[PDB]
Amino acid sequence: AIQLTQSPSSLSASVGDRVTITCRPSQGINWELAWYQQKPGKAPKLLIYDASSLEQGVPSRFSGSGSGTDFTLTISSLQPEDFATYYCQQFNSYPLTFGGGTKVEIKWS
Amino acid sequence: AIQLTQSPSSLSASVGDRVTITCRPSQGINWELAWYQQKPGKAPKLLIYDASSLEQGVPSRFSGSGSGTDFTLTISSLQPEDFATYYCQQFNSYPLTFGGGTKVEIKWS
Amino acid sequence: EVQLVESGGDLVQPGGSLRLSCAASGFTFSSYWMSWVRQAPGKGLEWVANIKQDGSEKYYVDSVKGRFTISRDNAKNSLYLQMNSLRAEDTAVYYCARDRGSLYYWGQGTLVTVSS
Amino acid sequence: EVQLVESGGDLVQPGGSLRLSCAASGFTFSSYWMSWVRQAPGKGLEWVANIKQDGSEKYYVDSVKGRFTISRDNAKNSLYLQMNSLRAEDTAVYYCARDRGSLYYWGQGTLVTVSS
Amino acid sequence: RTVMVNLNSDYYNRSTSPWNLHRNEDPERYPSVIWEAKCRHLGCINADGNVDYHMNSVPIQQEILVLRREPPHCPNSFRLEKILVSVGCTCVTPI
Amino acid sequence: RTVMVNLNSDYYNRSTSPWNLHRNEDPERYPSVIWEAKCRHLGCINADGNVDYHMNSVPIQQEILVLRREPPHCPNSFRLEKILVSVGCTCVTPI
Repeated sequence: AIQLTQSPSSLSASVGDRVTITCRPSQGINWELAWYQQKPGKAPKLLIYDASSLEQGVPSRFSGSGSGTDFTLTISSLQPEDFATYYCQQFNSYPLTFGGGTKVEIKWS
Repeated sequence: AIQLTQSPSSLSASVGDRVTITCRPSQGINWELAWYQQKPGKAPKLLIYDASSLEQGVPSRFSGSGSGTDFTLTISSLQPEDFATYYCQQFNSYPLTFGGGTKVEIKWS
Repeated sequence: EVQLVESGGDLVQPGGSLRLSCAASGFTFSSYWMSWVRQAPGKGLEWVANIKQDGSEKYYVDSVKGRFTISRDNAKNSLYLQMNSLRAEDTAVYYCARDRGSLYYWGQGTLVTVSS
Repeated sequence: EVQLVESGGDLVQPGGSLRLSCAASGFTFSSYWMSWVRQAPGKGLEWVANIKQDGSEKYYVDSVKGRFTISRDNAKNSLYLQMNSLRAEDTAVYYCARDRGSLYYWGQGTLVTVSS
Repeated sequence: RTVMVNLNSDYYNRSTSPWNLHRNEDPERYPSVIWEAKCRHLGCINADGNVDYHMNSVPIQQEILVLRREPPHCPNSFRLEKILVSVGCTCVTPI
Repeated sequence: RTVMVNLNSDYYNRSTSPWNLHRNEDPERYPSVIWEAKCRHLGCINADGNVDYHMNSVPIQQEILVLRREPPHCPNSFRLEKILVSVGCTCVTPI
């Protein structure tokens, strides 16, 4: 299948920071990538479709980008309500696959 | 330049008829063609743009079609208010050119 | 509101069977494609199966090809998952979602437990 | 309503000169491209010249290249046509139109007569 | 015949002509997700907050360009298509 | 990076939130002609037929796909772009 390599698998950050998560598929994809947010005990929320397009309701402080083999999910100004696990998923070909996830954890002081 | 060959140069028809005017450019064009209507003593009216798209105000009884070297302007049900000269024009490259026109005349009884 | 409610998930010994049931409401269930994605305890998401509007086309991940069986009852507003010869790897939370490529409408999930 | 009003057109002997004037109103004249298309007595349309928003780019048909001069006064809301060494073929109705490729907004026209 | 192509609000509720948004997905299309507007009421919401049947909710349509995997499922080739989507609703007086 | 691509209402006036349509042309773009909606009034037209400043005319925007001649003026090659067009206007209560 098309394997999705997510980078990093975990990361510490503080409120107001700029988080940049990268998704790199095994082969080449046009735009056929999606990003999600998952908070403990909840089903995942869809953030970005077609690698760059913001979904209904999703706040402006979210960007999606890149093509082919380099995809980027970016939170410009981190909010408390933004610490979760972020998944990337291709819809280029079956079987549809998910990335391993990236933990946007809290960096303690 | 890109020369536009319009067919026929004149044609007789009656109210309710289906007129099919053809425009054939000298070379190959993608969609970069426009159609007009001109009535005596008036400036031309733009009917269809991008070979197939109906302009603002233009009635439904108008179709534009074809690609490359075969373009078609079609009046499905002819109206009295539709007897005029019809021009086709390319916007593929300079110099912008017009077809010779087609007279949609009245066929007398 | 669109509503997707899973059920069926329970503790079942390996080799055994179980039928999941996603109860759809809030939309013309008959017009949209459905899916099943799983989340194993403390693990990432894994796409499992999807089924066409009527039920003519169906697609899977190879780890469940021939073992799992996806189905729909468009009159009842139900999506199913008849799983068989259940393994350790098959212990996950089974979420059903509407559409095929980008899933916006998700259910709360159902835990299928498969152990000794 | 968008309004395009031509003027200047008159009987001028061959070799002579004349300045056309298209008076624009009903739009930000400064933001849109303009054009001049001609119609010779009993003949088809012939694209003549077009000019960019500011006045940096200009394009022509080769039958008027070097003889005709297109210009704009964005402060005045005016498009011009300074024609020189006027020929028999140059006797037409000069229409000015807004935009470059597909012209929707047309003026009523101005007859330029060039004969003995 | 073919061409080379490189690659680069709470209005629905607050409206007098309110609308519902229905998600439309196809992984085989670009955009893959289009939300379509469907007018909630036949009339219009007034000052009092009820349906005035003197007016009418009308959807505002738009002919949009979409790409599609041609041959079907072929991930590298595409066909350009024109679909008629409804973006929102407006309140109009009859004619 | 590149892909092969083959090729295939008086609402503005009658509205409570009326709009003006401004033609936008580029021969270098597909569609070459887009008409854009610009809200006529700040408020909304009422039963009496005047501007009620209690309400507001808001344009309904849509991210549309457009093609463009890339390299500039090259008639055979294109680049896909996303532009934000306003299709019409709706009448909303403030927030």
